[PDB]
Amino acid sequence: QFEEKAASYDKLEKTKNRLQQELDDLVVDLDNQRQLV
Amino acid sequence: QQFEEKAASYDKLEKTKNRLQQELDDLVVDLDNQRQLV
Amino acid sequence: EEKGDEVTVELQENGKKVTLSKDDIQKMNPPKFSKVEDMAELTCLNEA
Repeated sequence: QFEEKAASYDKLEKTKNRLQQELDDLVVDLDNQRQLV
Repeated sequence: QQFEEKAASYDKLEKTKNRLQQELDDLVVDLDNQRQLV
Repeated sequence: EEKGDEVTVELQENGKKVTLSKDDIQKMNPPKFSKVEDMAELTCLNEA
């Protein structure tokens, strides 16, 4: 109950880190789109 | 006390937003499949 | 305005301020798609 707040936060930062990972790999994919153009 | 369980309901709404985030993950893996097509 | 969990937004028709939480909002798509045939290609899939 109160203990699951910590796990909920930790998974929230894990999702955020995967969010910046998604952003940077998407920018890399945009560069790949430019080179394939 | 129990109001933090409503904060947990807010966290579960943000977890549905997280589910939208894995929808964006499906988006980016679809673009990965597209670059494999390239 | 970026602050807290909410954003004061601007109405594109009125230019007036409205405050709404960042976690209760839905976005759109670029104009490169219009008049789709199936909603599968809705890459930013949301009900709106």
